[PDB]
Amino acid sequence: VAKKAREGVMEFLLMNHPLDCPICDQGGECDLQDQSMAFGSDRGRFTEVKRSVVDKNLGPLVKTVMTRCIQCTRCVRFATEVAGVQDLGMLGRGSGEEIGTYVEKLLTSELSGNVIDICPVGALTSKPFAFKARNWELKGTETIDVTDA
Amino acid sequence: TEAYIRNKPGMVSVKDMPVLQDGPPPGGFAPVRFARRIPNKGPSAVAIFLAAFGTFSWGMYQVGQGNKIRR
Ligand code: SF4
Ligand code: SF4
Repeated sequence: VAKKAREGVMEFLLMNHPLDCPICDQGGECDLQDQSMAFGSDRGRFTEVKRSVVDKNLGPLVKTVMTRCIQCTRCVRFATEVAGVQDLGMLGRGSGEEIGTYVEKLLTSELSGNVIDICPVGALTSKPFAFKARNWELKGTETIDVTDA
Repeated sequence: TEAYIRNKPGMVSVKDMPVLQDGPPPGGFAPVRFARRIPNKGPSAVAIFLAAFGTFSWGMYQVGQGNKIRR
Protein backbone atom coordinates (compact mmCIF):
# COMPACT_ATOMS: atom_id res chain seq x y z
CA VAL A 1 0.00 0.00 0.00
CA ALA A 2 2.63 2.55 1.02
CA LYS A 3 4.95 1.58 -1.83
CA LYS A 4 2.22 2.11 -4.43
CA ALA A 5 1.14 5.37 -2.79
CA ARG A 6 4.66 6.76 -3.09
CA GLU A 7 5.02 5.47 -6.66
CA GLY A 8 1.83 7.20 -7.77
CA VAL A 9 2.58 10.51 -6.10
CA MET A 10 6.07 10.64 -7.59
CA GLU A 11 4.47 9.75 -10.92
CA PHE A 12 2.23 12.82 -10.73
CA LEU A 13 5.03 15.20 -9.71
CA LEU A 14 7.38 14.05 -12.45
CA MET A 15 4.44 14.11 -14.84
CA ASN A 16 3.87 17.82 -14.59
CA HIS A 17 7.48 18.75 -13.88
CA PRO A 18 9.82 20.44 -16.38
CA LEU A 19 12.57 18.40 -18.00
CA ASP A 20 15.62 20.61 -17.57
CA CYS A 21 17.74 18.83 -14.98
CA PRO A 22 21.03 19.12 -16.93
CA ILE A 23 20.86 22.92 -16.68
CA CYS A 24 18.89 23.24 -13.45
CA ASP A 25 21.45 23.44 -10.68
CA GLN A 26 20.59 21.50 -7.56
CA GLY A 27 20.79 18.63 -10.03
CA GLY A 28 22.76 16.21 -7.92
CA GLU A 29 21.37 17.64 -4.72
CA CYS A 30 17.65 17.61 -5.48
CA ASP A 31 15.31 15.93 -3.06
CA LEU A 32 12.71 15.30 -5.78
CA GLN A 33 15.47 13.69 -7.83
CA ASP A 34 16.78 11.40 -5.09
CA GLN A 35 13.29 10.60 -3.81
CA SER A 36 12.23 9.55 -7.30
CA MET A 37 15.35 7.49 -7.90
CA ALA A 38 15.03 5.67 -4.58
CA PHE A 39 11.25 5.36 -4.06
CA GLY A 40 9.50 6.09 -7.36
CA SER A 41 8.99 4.10 -10.53
CA ASP A 42 11.33 3.82 -13.51
CA ARG A 43 9.10 4.59 -16.51
CA GLY A 44 6.85 7.53 -17.29
CA ARG A 45 3.70 7.29 -19.39
CA PHE A 46 2.90 10.80 -20.59
CA THR A 47 3.08 12.59 -23.94
CA GLU A 48 0.81 15.63 -23.90
CA VAL A 49 1.96 19.20 -23.41
CA LYS A 50 2.99 20.24 -19.91
CA ARG A 51 2.40 23.61 -18.23
CA SER A 52 5.00 26.35 -18.09
CA VAL A 53 5.08 29.70 -16.32
CA VAL A 54 7.34 32.72 -16.61
CA ASP A 55 10.38 33.03 -14.38
CA LYS A 56 10.67 35.71 -11.71
CA ASN A 57 13.17 38.09 -10.14
CA LEU A 58 13.42 38.63 -6.38
CA GLY A 59 16.40 40.93 -6.12
CA PRO A 60 20.01 40.00 -6.75
CA LEU A 61 20.00 37.11 -4.32
CA VAL A 62 17.26 34.60 -5.18
CA LYS A 63 16.51 34.10 -8.86
CA THR A 64 13.63 31.79 -9.69
CA VAL A 65 12.75 29.71 -12.71
CA MET A 66 9.23 29.06 -11.53
CA THR A 67 8.64 26.41 -14.17
CA ARG A 68 9.28 23.91 -11.36
CA CYS A 69 7.34 25.37 -8.40
CA ILE A 70 5.74 22.13 -7.22
CA GLN A 71 3.45 23.98 -4.78
CA CYS A 72 4.95 22.97 -1.45
CA THR A 73 4.50 26.32 0.36
CA ARG A 74 7.78 25.77 2.23
CA CYS A 75 8.94 29.22 1.14
CA VAL A 76 5.58 30.76 2.05
CA ARG A 77 5.54 29.22 5.52
CA PHE A 78 9.14 30.26 6.12
CA ALA A 79 8.63 33.83 4.92
CA THR A 80 5.58 34.20 7.14
CA GLU A 81 6.91 32.48 10.29
CA VAL A 82 10.69 32.83 10.61
CA ALA A 83 11.58 35.70 8.27
CA GLY A 84 8.93 38.12 9.53
CA VAL A 85 8.09 39.97 6.32
CA GLN A 86 4.98 38.75 4.48
CA ASP A 87 5.69 39.20 0.78
CA LEU A 88 5.76 35.74 -0.80
CA GLY A 89 2.39 34.10 -1.31
CA MET A 90 0.78 31.32 -3.33
CA LEU A 91 -1.73 32.69 -5.82
CA GLY A 92 -3.76 31.13 -8.61
CA ARG A 93 -5.79 27.92 -8.83
CA GLY A 94 -5.51 24.33 -9.98
CA SER A 95 -2.59 23.50 -12.22
CA GLY A 96 -2.25 27.23 -12.84
CA GLU A 97 -0.88 28.10 -9.41
CA GLU A 98 2.22 30.26 -9.05
CA ILE A 99 4.22 31.56 -6.11
CA GLY A 100 5.23 35.17 -6.47
CA THR A 101 4.74 38.65 -5.08
CA TYR A 102 1.89 40.12 -7.09
CA VAL A 103 3.40 43.60 -7.57
CA GLU A 104 6.85 42.47 -8.81
CA LYS A 105 8.48 43.82 -5.65
CA LEU A 106 11.76 42.56 -4.17
CA LEU A 107 12.41 40.94 -0.78
CA THR A 108 14.06 43.46 1.56
CA SER A 109 14.86 41.03 4.35
CA GLU A 110 17.63 38.76 5.48
CA LEU A 111 17.32 34.95 5.68
CA SER A 112 16.51 34.85 1.96
CA GLY A 113 19.54 32.62 1.57
CA ASN A 114 17.71 30.48 4.08
CA VAL A 115 14.81 30.55 1.61
CA ILE A 116 17.04 29.17 -1.13
CA ASP A 117 18.19 26.42 1.23
CA ILE A 118 14.63 25.62 2.29
CA CYS A 119 13.17 25.32 -1.22
CA PRO A 120 14.04 21.70 -2.15
CA VAL A 121 13.60 21.58 -5.92
CA GLY A 122 15.96 23.85 -7.79
CA ALA A 123 13.76 26.86 -8.54
CA LEU A 124 14.75 29.48 -5.96
CA THR A 125 18.52 29.59 -6.34
CA SER A 126 21.31 31.96 -5.39
CA LYS A 127 22.07 34.32 -8.25
CA PRO A 128 25.81 34.85 -7.51
CA PHE A 129 26.19 31.05 -7.57
CA ALA A 130 24.30 30.73 -10.84
CA PHE A 131 26.00 27.87 -12.69
CA LYS A 132 29.49 27.73 -11.23
CA ALA A 133 29.49 24.13 -9.98
CA ARG A 134 27.45 21.09 -9.09
CA ASN A 135 27.68 19.71 -5.56
CA TRP A 136 29.64 16.54 -6.27
CA GLU A 137 32.63 18.62 -7.39
CA LEU A 138 33.64 20.62 -4.32
CA LYS A 139 34.70 19.81 -0.76
CA GLY A 140 33.17 21.18 2.43
CA THR A 141 35.01 22.29 5.56
CA GLU A 142 33.00 22.93 8.72
CA THR A 143 33.90 26.31 10.21
CA ILE A 144 32.36 29.17 12.16
CA ASP A 145 31.46 32.75 11.26
CA VAL A 146 33.30 35.97 12.00
CA THR A 147 31.15 38.61 10.29
CA ASP A 148 28.26 38.42 12.75
CA ALA A 149 28.73 38.17 16.51
CA THR B 1 6.74 7.06 -23.65
CA GLU B 2 6.98 4.20 -26.11
CA ALA B 3 3.85 3.92 -28.24
CA TYR B 4 4.35 6.37 -31.09
CA ILE B 5 8.16 6.43 -30.77
CA ARG B 6 8.32 2.69 -31.42
CA ASN B 7 5.58 2.87 -34.05
CA LYS B 8 2.85 5.51 -34.38
CA PRO B 9 1.16 4.56 -37.67
CA GLY B 10 -1.93 2.38 -37.31
CA MET B 11 -1.98 -0.28 -34.61
CA VAL B 12 -5.04 -0.70 -32.39
CA SER B 13 -3.20 -2.09 -29.36
CA VAL B 14 0.31 -2.09 -27.94
CA LYS B 15 0.91 -5.60 -29.27
CA ASP B 16 1.89 -6.05 -32.93
CA MET B 17 3.19 -2.46 -32.79
CA PRO B 18 6.86 -2.48 -33.89
CA VAL B 19 8.94 -3.80 -36.76
CA LEU B 20 12.37 -4.95 -35.64
CA GLN B 21 14.62 -6.22 -38.48
CA ASP B 22 17.53 -7.40 -36.35
CA GLY B 23 18.76 -10.96 -36.89
CA PRO B 24 19.15 -13.63 -39.56
CA PRO B 25 17.05 -14.55 -42.60
CA PRO B 26 14.90 -17.70 -42.56
CA GLY B 27 17.19 -20.70 -42.95
CA GLY B 28 20.37 -20.26 -40.93
CA PHE B 29 22.22 -19.17 -44.10
CA ALA B 30 23.70 -22.64 -44.61
CA PRO B 31 25.05 -25.71 -42.99
CA VAL B 32 28.71 -24.75 -42.52
CA ARG B 33 31.85 -26.88 -42.37
CA PHE B 34 34.06 -27.18 -39.30
CA ALA B 35 35.88 -30.51 -39.60
CA ARG B 36 39.31 -30.64 -41.18
CA ARG B 37 39.74 -32.36 -44.53
CA ILE B 38 43.12 -32.76 -46.22
CA PRO B 39 43.07 -35.19 -49.15
CA ASN B 40 46.13 -37.39 -49.61
CA LYS B 41 46.34 -37.99 -53.36
CA GLY B 42 50.08 -37.95 -54.06
CA PRO B 43 51.96 -41.00 -55.35
CA SER B 44 52.25 -42.98 -52.17
CA ALA B 45 55.15 -45.41 -51.95
CA VAL B 46 55.96 -47.67 -54.85
CA ALA B 47 55.39 -45.01 -57.50
CA ILE B 48 57.94 -42.63 -56.01
CA PHE B 49 60.44 -45.36 -55.16
CA LEU B 50 60.34 -46.85 -58.66
CA ALA B 51 60.64 -43.35 -60.09
CA ALA B 52 63.78 -42.67 -58.08
CA PHE B 53 65.42 -46.03 -58.78
CA GLY B 54 64.57 -46.09 -62.48
CA THR B 55 65.70 -42.54 -63.12
CA PHE B 56 68.92 -43.31 -61.23
CA SER B 57 69.70 -46.39 -63.32
CA TRP B 58 68.86 -44.60 -66.55
CA GLY B 59 70.90 -41.55 -65.59
CA MET B 60 73.85 -43.82 -64.94
CA TYR B 61 73.44 -45.39 -68.37
CA GLN B 62 73.37 -41.92 -69.91
CA VAL B 63 76.50 -40.94 -67.99
CA GLY B 64 78.14 -44.02 -69.44
CA GLN B 65 77.27 -43.16 -73.03
CA GLY B 66 78.42 -39.59 -72.49
CA ASN B 67 81.76 -40.58 -71.03
CA LYS B 68 82.21 -42.90 -74.00
CA ILE B 69 81.69 -39.93 -76.34
CA ARG B 70 84.03 -37.72 -74.33
CA ARG B 71 86.79 -40.32 -74.30
S1 SF4 C 1 14.97 20.59 -9.07
FE1 SF4 C 1 13.64 19.15 -10.25
S2 SF4 C 1 14.19 19.94 -12.37
FE2 SF4 C 1 15.96 20.65 -11.11
S3 SF4 C 1 17.51 18.96 -11.08
FE3 SF4 C 1 15.92 18.50 -9.48
S4 SF4 C 1 14.45 17.04 -10.54
FE4 SF4 C 1 15.62 18.18 -12.12
S1 SF4 D 1 10.09 23.58 -3.37
FE1 SF4 D 1 10.44 25.72 -4.14
S2 SF4 D 1 9.91 25.71 -6.38
FE2 SF4 D 1 8.90 23.93 -5.31
S3 SF4 D 1 6.73 24.43 -4.71
FE3 SF4 D 1 8.19 24.82 -2.96
S4 SF4 D 1 8.80 27.03 -3.20
FE4 SF4 D 1 7.99 26.30 -5.24
